[PDB]
Amino acid sequence: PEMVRGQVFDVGPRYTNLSYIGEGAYGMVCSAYDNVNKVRVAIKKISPFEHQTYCQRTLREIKILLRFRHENIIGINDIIRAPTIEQMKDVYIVQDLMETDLYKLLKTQHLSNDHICYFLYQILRGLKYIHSANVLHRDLKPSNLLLNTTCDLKICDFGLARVADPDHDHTGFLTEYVATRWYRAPEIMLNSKGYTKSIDIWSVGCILAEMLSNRPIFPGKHYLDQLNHILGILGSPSQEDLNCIINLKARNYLLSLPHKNKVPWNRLFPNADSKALDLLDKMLTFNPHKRIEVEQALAHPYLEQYYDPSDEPIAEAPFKFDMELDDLPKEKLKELIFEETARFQPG
Ligand SMILES: *CCC(=O)Nc1ccccc1Nc1nc(Nc2cncc(OC)c2)ncc1C(F)(F)F
Repeated sequence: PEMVRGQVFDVGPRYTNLSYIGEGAYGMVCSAYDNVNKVRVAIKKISPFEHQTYCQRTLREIKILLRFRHENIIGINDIIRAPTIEQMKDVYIVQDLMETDLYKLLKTQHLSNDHICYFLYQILRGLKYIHSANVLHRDLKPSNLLLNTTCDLKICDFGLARVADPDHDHTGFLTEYVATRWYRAPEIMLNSKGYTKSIDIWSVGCILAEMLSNRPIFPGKHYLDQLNHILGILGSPSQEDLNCIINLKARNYLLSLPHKNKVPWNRLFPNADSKALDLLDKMLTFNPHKRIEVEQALAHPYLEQYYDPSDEPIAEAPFKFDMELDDLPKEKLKELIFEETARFQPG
Protein backbone atom coordinates (compact mmCIF):
# COMPACT_ATOMS: atom_id res chain seq x y z
CA PRO A 1 0.00 0.00 0.00
CA GLU A 2 1.05 3.63 -0.71
CA MET A 3 2.57 5.90 1.99
CA VAL A 4 2.54 9.77 1.98
CA ARG A 5 3.91 11.56 5.11
CA GLY A 6 4.41 8.53 7.37
CA GLN A 7 0.77 7.47 6.70
CA VAL A 8 -0.93 4.48 4.97
CA PHE A 9 -2.95 5.98 2.08
CA ASP A 10 -4.37 2.77 0.60
CA VAL A 11 -6.28 3.80 -2.57
CA GLY A 12 -4.63 1.98 -5.44
CA PRO A 13 -4.43 0.49 -8.02
CA ARG A 14 -7.08 2.83 -9.62
CA TYR A 15 -5.52 5.86 -7.94
CA THR A 16 -1.78 6.50 -8.24
CA ASN A 17 0.80 9.36 -8.34
CA LEU A 18 -0.27 10.68 -4.89
CA SER A 19 0.49 14.28 -3.92
CA TYR A 20 -0.19 15.55 -0.39
CA ILE A 21 -2.66 18.51 -0.41
CA GLY A 22 -3.18 19.24 3.32
CA GLU A 23 -5.15 18.30 6.43
CA GLY A 24 -8.92 18.72 6.38
CA ALA A 25 -11.48 18.46 9.26
CA TYR A 26 -10.50 14.85 10.22
CA GLY A 27 -7.57 13.46 8.21
CA MET A 28 -5.17 13.45 5.26
CA VAL A 29 -6.23 14.72 1.80
CA CYS A 30 -4.22 13.83 -1.34
CA SER A 31 -4.59 14.37 -5.04
CA ALA A 32 -4.20 11.23 -7.19
CA TYR A 33 -4.37 10.33 -10.83
CA ASP A 34 -7.57 8.35 -11.55
CA ASN A 35 -6.64 5.69 -14.13
CA VAL A 36 -10.35 5.17 -15.16
CA ASN A 37 -11.66 8.73 -15.87
CA LYS A 38 -8.18 9.99 -16.78
CA VAL A 39 -8.06 13.04 -14.41
CA ARG A 40 -6.49 13.96 -11.13
CA VAL A 41 -9.03 13.66 -8.22
CA ALA A 42 -9.09 14.62 -4.52
CA ILE A 43 -9.05 11.78 -1.90
CA LYS A 44 -9.72 12.19 1.83
CA LYS A 45 -8.84 9.42 4.39
CA ILE A 46 -11.36 8.97 7.18
CA SER A 47 -10.50 6.75 10.17
CA PRO A 48 -13.69 7.16 12.31
CA PHE A 49 -14.51 3.77 13.78
CA GLU A 50 -13.04 4.40 17.30
CA HIS A 51 -15.12 7.55 18.15
CA GLN A 52 -18.97 7.55 17.79
CA THR A 53 -18.92 11.32 16.92
CA TYR A 54 -16.62 10.74 13.92
CA CYS A 55 -18.91 7.82 12.86
CA GLN A 56 -22.17 9.94 13.08
CA ARG A 57 -20.42 12.74 11.10
CA THR A 58 -18.93 10.36 8.46
CA LEU A 59 -22.31 8.67 7.90
CA ARG A 60 -24.21 12.03 7.64
CA GLU A 61 -21.84 13.33 5.01
CA ILE A 62 -21.89 10.12 3.03
CA LYS A 63 -25.73 9.71 3.09
CA ILE A 64 -26.29 13.42 2.19
CA LEU A 65 -23.61 13.80 -0.54
CA LEU A 66 -24.64 10.55 -2.31
CA ARG A 67 -28.33 11.68 -2.35
CA PHE A 68 -27.55 15.27 -3.52
CA ARG A 69 -26.80 16.05 -7.12
CA HIS A 70 -26.04 19.76 -7.81
CA GLU A 71 -23.46 21.79 -9.70
CA ASN A 72 -22.66 23.89 -6.54
CA ILE A 73 -22.40 20.90 -4.17
CA ILE A 74 -19.31 18.66 -4.08
CA GLY A 75 -20.20 15.09 -5.13
CA ILE A 76 -18.73 11.77 -4.10
CA ASN A 77 -17.18 10.08 -7.14
CA ASP A 78 -15.93 6.94 -5.41
CA ILE A 79 -15.58 5.40 -1.92
CA ILE A 80 -12.67 2.98 -1.17
CA ARG A 81 -12.77 0.52 1.71
CA ALA A 82 -12.00 -3.12 2.62
CA PRO A 83 -14.30 -5.89 1.26
CA THR A 84 -15.46 -6.92 4.81
CA ILE A 85 -16.53 -5.08 8.04
CA GLU A 86 -13.76 -6.87 9.97
CA GLN A 87 -11.03 -5.66 7.55
CA MET A 88 -12.43 -2.10 7.17
CA LYS A 89 -10.27 0.36 9.22
CA ASP A 90 -10.40 3.47 6.98
CA VAL A 91 -12.75 4.83 4.33
CA TYR A 92 -11.42 6.86 1.38
CA ILE A 93 -13.76 9.40 -0.19
CA VAL A 94 -12.96 10.35 -3.83
CA GLN A 95 -14.12 13.82 -5.01
CA ASP A 96 -13.47 16.32 -7.87
CA LEU A 97 -10.13 18.01 -7.43
CA MET A 98 -10.60 21.80 -6.96
CA GLU A 99 -7.87 24.54 -7.24
CA THR A 100 -8.49 26.13 -3.83
CA ASP A 101 -11.06 27.12 -1.26
CA LEU A 102 -12.50 30.52 -0.32
CA TYR A 103 -10.52 30.63 2.96
CA LYS A 104 -7.14 30.34 1.08
CA LEU A 105 -8.36 32.73 -1.62
CA LEU A 106 -9.37 35.44 0.93
CA LYS A 107 -6.07 35.30 2.75
CA THR A 108 -4.08 35.90 -0.54
CA GLN A 109 -6.43 37.60 -3.12
CA HIS A 110 -8.41 40.80 -3.53
CA LEU A 111 -11.89 39.95 -4.96
CA SER A 112 -13.42 42.18 -7.70
CA ASN A 113 -17.09 43.07 -7.15
CA ASP A 114 -17.79 40.79 -10.16
CA HIS A 115 -16.11 37.80 -8.44
CA ILE A 116 -17.97 38.55 -5.15
CA CYS A 117 -21.30 38.60 -7.03
CA TYR A 118 -20.64 35.28 -8.84
CA PHE A 119 -19.35 33.54 -5.64
CA LEU A 120 -22.41 34.75 -3.68
CA TYR A 121 -24.81 33.64 -6.48
CA GLN A 122 -23.32 30.09 -6.49
CA ILE A 123 -23.36 29.78 -2.66
CA LEU A 124 -27.09 30.73 -2.62
CA ARG A 125 -27.86 28.50 -5.68
CA GLY A 126 -26.28 25.47 -3.85
CA LEU A 127 -28.02 26.54 -0.61
CA LYS A 128 -31.45 26.77 -2.31
CA TYR A 129 -31.09 23.07 -3.29
CA ILE A 130 -29.89 22.06 0.26
CA HIS A 131 -32.76 23.92 2.01
CA SER A 132 -35.31 22.53 -0.56
CA ALA A 133 -34.23 19.03 0.68
CA ASN A 134 -35.18 20.23 4.27
CA VAL A 135 -31.46 20.03 5.18
CA LEU A 136 -29.38 22.64 7.10
CA HIS A 137 -25.63 22.71 6.34
CA ARG A 138 -24.88 24.38 9.73
CA ASP A 139 -21.18 24.91 9.12
CA LEU A 140 -20.94 27.29 6.12
CA LYS A 141 -17.63 29.14 6.17
CA PRO A 142 -14.93 30.02 3.58
CA SER A 143 -12.94 26.74 4.10
CA ASN A 144 -16.14 24.75 3.20
CA LEU A 145 -16.46 26.52 -0.21
CA LEU A 146 -14.25 24.99 -2.88
CA LEU A 147 -13.17 26.74 -6.15
CA ASN A 148 -11.74 25.41 -9.40
CA THR A 149 -9.43 27.37 -11.78
CA THR A 150 -12.43 29.05 -13.47
CA CYS A 151 -14.03 30.15 -10.12
CA ASP A 152 -16.87 27.58 -10.12
CA LEU A 153 -17.82 27.08 -6.48
CA LYS A 154 -18.91 23.93 -4.61
CA ILE A 155 -20.19 23.60 -1.05
CA CYS A 156 -18.53 20.81 0.90
CA ASP A 157 -18.48 19.08 4.34
CA PHE A 158 -21.97 18.09 5.44
CA GLY A 159 -20.64 16.35 8.62
CA LEU A 160 -22.54 18.82 10.89
CA ALA A 161 -25.71 18.91 8.72
CA ARG A 162 -29.21 18.19 10.10
CA VAL A 163 -32.80 17.91 8.89
CA ALA A 164 -34.60 21.19 9.65
CA ASP A 165 -36.75 21.09 12.83
CA PRO A 166 -38.19 24.56 13.49
CA ASP A 167 -40.72 23.39 16.15
CA HIS A 168 -37.88 22.07 18.35
CA ASP A 169 -35.50 25.04 17.87
CA HIS A 170 -35.84 26.67 21.32
CA THR A 171 -33.28 26.33 24.11
CA GLY A 172 -31.80 28.20 27.08
CA PHE A 173 -29.21 30.94 27.16
CA LEU A 174 -25.50 30.08 26.53
CA THR A 175 -26.31 26.50 25.26
CA GLU A 176 -23.15 24.84 23.87
CA TYR A 177 -22.88 24.49 20.08
CA VAL A 178 -20.53 22.62 17.66
CA ALA A 179 -20.42 24.79 14.42
CA THR A 180 -17.66 27.37 13.69
CA ARG A 181 -17.84 30.36 16.09
CA TRP A 182 -17.29 33.37 13.72
CA TYR A 183 -20.20 32.24 11.43
CA ARG A 184 -22.68 31.52 14.31
CA ALA A 185 -26.00 33.44 14.24
CA PRO A 186 -26.70 35.58 17.39
CA GLU A 187 -29.76 33.38 18.33
CA ILE A 188 -27.37 30.34 18.90
CA MET A 189 -25.91 32.11 22.00
CA LEU A 190 -29.38 33.25 23.12
CA ASN A 191 -32.25 30.75 22.53
CA SER A 192 -31.65 28.57 19.43
CA LYS A 193 -30.45 24.99 18.71
CA GLY A 194 -29.68 25.95 15.06
CA TYR A 195 -32.51 23.80 13.69
CA THR A 196 -33.91 26.41 11.21
CA LYS A 197 -32.81 27.51 7.69
CA SER A 198 -32.14 31.04 8.98
CA ILE A 199 -28.94 29.72 10.68
CA ASP A 200 -27.35 29.11 7.26
CA ILE A 201 -28.39 32.53 5.89
CA TRP A 202 -26.55 34.24 8.78
CA SER A 203 -23.36 32.29 7.88
CA VAL A 204 -23.70 33.31 4.16
CA GLY A 205 -24.08 36.94 5.38
CA CYS A 206 -20.76 36.61 7.32
CA ILE A 207 -19.10 35.08 4.22
CA LEU A 208 -20.36 37.99 2.06
CA ALA A 209 -18.99 40.57 4.56
CA GLU A 210 -15.63 38.69 4.61
CA MET A 211 -15.47 38.72 0.71
CA LEU A 212 -15.94 42.54 0.81
CA SER A 213 -12.92 43.24 3.14
CA ASN A 214 -10.90 39.93 3.25
CA ARG A 215 -11.36 39.79 7.05
CA PRO A 216 -14.03 38.00 9.16
CA ILE A 217 -16.71 40.51 10.11
CA PHE A 218 -17.34 39.02 13.65
CA PRO A 219 -14.05 37.40 14.89
CA GLY A 220 -15.17 36.38 18.43
CA LYS A 221 -12.49 34.79 20.66
CA HIS A 222 -14.98 32.82 22.77
CA TYR A 223 -18.62 31.69 23.03
CA LEU A 224 -20.14 34.95 24.48
CA ASP A 225 -17.51 37.29 22.82
CA GLN A 226 -19.14 36.17 19.50
CA LEU A 227 -22.34 38.02 20.59
CA ASN A 228 -20.17 41.14 21.66
CA HIS A 229 -18.90 41.34 18.05
CA ILE A 230 -22.33 41.02 16.37
CA LEU A 231 -23.95 43.64 18.62
CA GLY A 232 -20.94 46.02 18.15
CA ILE A 233 -21.98 46.31 14.48
CA LEU A 234 -25.74 45.69 14.43
CA GLY A 235 -26.24 47.81 17.55
CA SER A 236 -28.72 47.10 20.35
CA PRO A 237 -31.77 44.96 19.35
CA SER A 238 -35.12 46.82 19.13
CA GLN A 239 -37.84 46.31 21.72
CA GLU A 240 -39.74 44.24 19.13
CA ASP A 241 -36.76 41.89 18.49
CA LEU A 242 -36.22 41.50 22.30
CA ASN A 243 -39.96 40.74 22.79
CA CYS A 244 -39.43 37.65 20.50
CA ILE A 245 -36.80 36.33 23.03
CA ILE A 246 -39.14 34.87 25.70
CA ASN A 247 -36.37 33.17 27.74
CA LEU A 248 -35.66 35.45 30.72
CA LYS A 249 -31.91 34.71 31.05
CA ALA A 250 -31.29 35.62 27.39
CA ARG A 251 -33.67 38.68 27.52
CA ASN A 252 -32.18 40.12 30.68
CA TYR A 253 -28.64 39.66 29.47
CA LEU A 254 -29.41 41.76 26.43
CA LEU A 255 -31.22 44.36 28.59
CA SER A 256 -28.16 44.62 30.92
CA LEU A 257 -25.94 45.91 28.06
CA PRO A 258 -25.21 49.63 27.43
CA HIS A 259 -26.94 51.02 24.33
CA LYS A 260 -24.87 50.43 21.11
CA ASN A 261 -25.47 52.27 17.78
CA LYS A 262 -25.69 50.50 14.44
CA VAL A 263 -22.41 50.86 12.41
CA PRO A 264 -23.61 51.66 8.83
CA TRP A 265 -22.52 49.09 6.26
CA ASN A 266 -21.24 51.84 3.90
CA ARG A 267 -18.73 53.05 6.60
CA LEU A 268 -17.53 49.52 7.34
CA PHE A 269 -17.40 48.74 3.55
CA PRO A 270 -16.67 52.04 1.68
CA ASN A 271 -15.72 50.31 -1.67
CA ALA A 272 -18.70 47.86 -1.71
CA ASP A 273 -21.56 47.98 -4.20
CA SER A 274 -24.64 49.54 -2.53
CA LYS A 275 -26.88 46.63 -3.67
CA ALA A 276 -24.36 44.10 -2.15
CA LEU A 277 -24.72 46.07 1.17
CA ASP A 278 -28.54 46.07 1.00
CA LEU A 279 -28.45 42.26 0.62
CA LEU A 280 -25.82 41.95 3.40
CA ASP A 281 -28.11 43.96 5.75
CA LYS A 282 -31.00 41.56 5.01
CA MET A 283 -28.82 38.43 5.61
CA LEU A 284 -27.33 39.85 8.81
CA THR A 285 -30.69 40.73 10.45
CA PHE A 286 -30.67 40.12 14.27
CA ASN A 287 -34.16 38.62 14.32
CA PRO A 288 -34.14 35.20 12.51
CA HIS A 289 -37.84 35.52 11.51
CA LYS A 290 -37.15 38.82 9.67
CA ARG A 291 -33.89 37.46 8.09
CA ILE A 292 -34.10 37.02 4.29
CA GLU A 293 -34.68 33.42 2.94
CA VAL A 294 -32.51 31.78 0.29
CA GLU A 295 -34.99 32.21 -2.51
CA GLN A 296 -35.57 35.90 -1.67
CA ALA A 297 -31.80 36.40 -1.53
CA LEU A 298 -31.47 34.92 -5.04
CA ALA A 299 -34.20 37.38 -6.31
CA HIS A 300 -32.33 40.43 -4.77
CA PRO A 301 -31.28 43.22 -7.29
CA TYR A 302 -27.59 42.56 -6.44
CA LEU A 303 -27.82 39.18 -8.20
CA GLU A 304 -30.09 40.26 -11.17
CA GLN A 305 -27.41 39.36 -13.80
CA TYR A 306 -27.51 35.69 -12.67
CA TYR A 307 -30.98 35.18 -11.24
CA ASP A 308 -32.85 32.49 -13.18
CA PRO A 309 -35.17 30.34 -10.95
CA SER A 310 -35.65 27.82 -13.82
CA ASP A 311 -31.88 27.21 -13.62
CA GLU A 312 -31.77 27.04 -9.80
CA PRO A 313 -32.87 23.46 -9.18
CA ILE A 314 -34.39 21.99 -6.05
CA ALA A 315 -34.19 18.44 -4.64
CA GLU A 316 -36.65 15.74 -5.96
CA ALA A 317 -37.60 14.89 -2.32
CA PRO A 318 -37.02 16.10 1.29
CA PHE A 319 -34.28 14.25 3.19
CA LYS A 320 -35.93 11.50 5.17
CA PHE A 321 -33.44 10.59 7.93
CA ASP A 322 -34.35 13.37 10.43
CA MET A 323 -30.83 13.12 12.17
CA GLU A 324 -31.85 9.93 14.10
CA LEU A 325 -28.40 8.27 14.41
CA ASP A 326 -27.83 10.18 17.72
CA ASP A 327 -28.54 7.10 19.93
CA LEU A 328 -26.61 4.64 17.68
CA PRO A 329 -23.29 3.20 18.96
CA LYS A 330 -19.95 3.04 16.98
CA GLU A 331 -20.64 -0.64 15.96
CA LYS A 332 -24.09 -0.13 14.42
CA LEU A 333 -22.64 3.03 12.79
CA LYS A 334 -19.69 1.02 11.27
CA GLU A 335 -22.32 -1.37 9.85
CA LEU A 336 -24.32 1.50 8.41
CA ILE A 337 -21.17 3.12 6.84
CA PHE A 338 -20.31 -0.34 5.31
CA GLU A 339 -23.87 -0.62 3.79
CA GLU A 340 -23.93 2.97 2.45
CA THR A 341 -20.53 2.44 0.66
CA ALA A 342 -21.41 -0.98 -0.83
CA ARG A 343 -22.36 0.51 -4.26
CA PHE A 344 -18.71 1.48 -4.96
CA GLN A 345 -17.49 -2.13 -4.58
CA PRO A 346 -16.75 -4.20 -7.78
CA GLY A 347 -20.25 -5.45 -8.79
C1 LIG B 1 -14.68 20.22 1.79
C2 LIG B 1 -13.51 20.65 2.65
C3 LIG B 1 -12.19 20.02 2.22
O1 LIG B 1 -12.14 18.84 1.90
N1 LIG B 1 -11.12 20.85 2.22
C4 LIG B 1 -9.75 20.54 2.08
C5 LIG B 1 -8.85 21.03 3.02
C6 LIG B 1 -7.50 20.75 2.91
C7 LIG B 1 -7.03 19.98 1.86
C8 LIG B 1 -7.91 19.49 0.92
C9 LIG B 1 -9.29 19.75 1.00
N2 LIG B 1 -10.19 19.24 0.04
C10 LIG B 1 -10.15 19.38 -1.32
N3 LIG B 1 -9.19 20.15 -1.84
C11 LIG B 1 -9.15 20.29 -3.18
N4 LIG B 1 -8.18 21.08 -3.70
C12 LIG B 1 -7.20 21.87 -3.06
C13 LIG B 1 -5.97 22.06 -3.68
N5 LIG B 1 -4.99 22.80 -3.13
C14 LIG B 1 -5.22 23.37 -1.95
C15 LIG B 1 -6.42 23.23 -1.27
O2 LIG B 1 -6.53 23.86 -0.05
C16 LIG B 1 -7.63 23.53 0.78
C17 LIG B 1 -7.43 22.46 -1.83
N6 LIG B 1 -10.00 19.71 -4.05
C18 LIG B 1 -10.95 18.93 -3.52
C19 LIG B 1 -11.08 18.73 -2.17
C20 LIG B 1 -12.22 17.82 -1.69
F1 LIG B 1 -12.98 18.37 -0.74
F2 LIG B 1 -13.05 17.49 -2.69
F3 LIG B 1 -11.75 16.67 -1.17
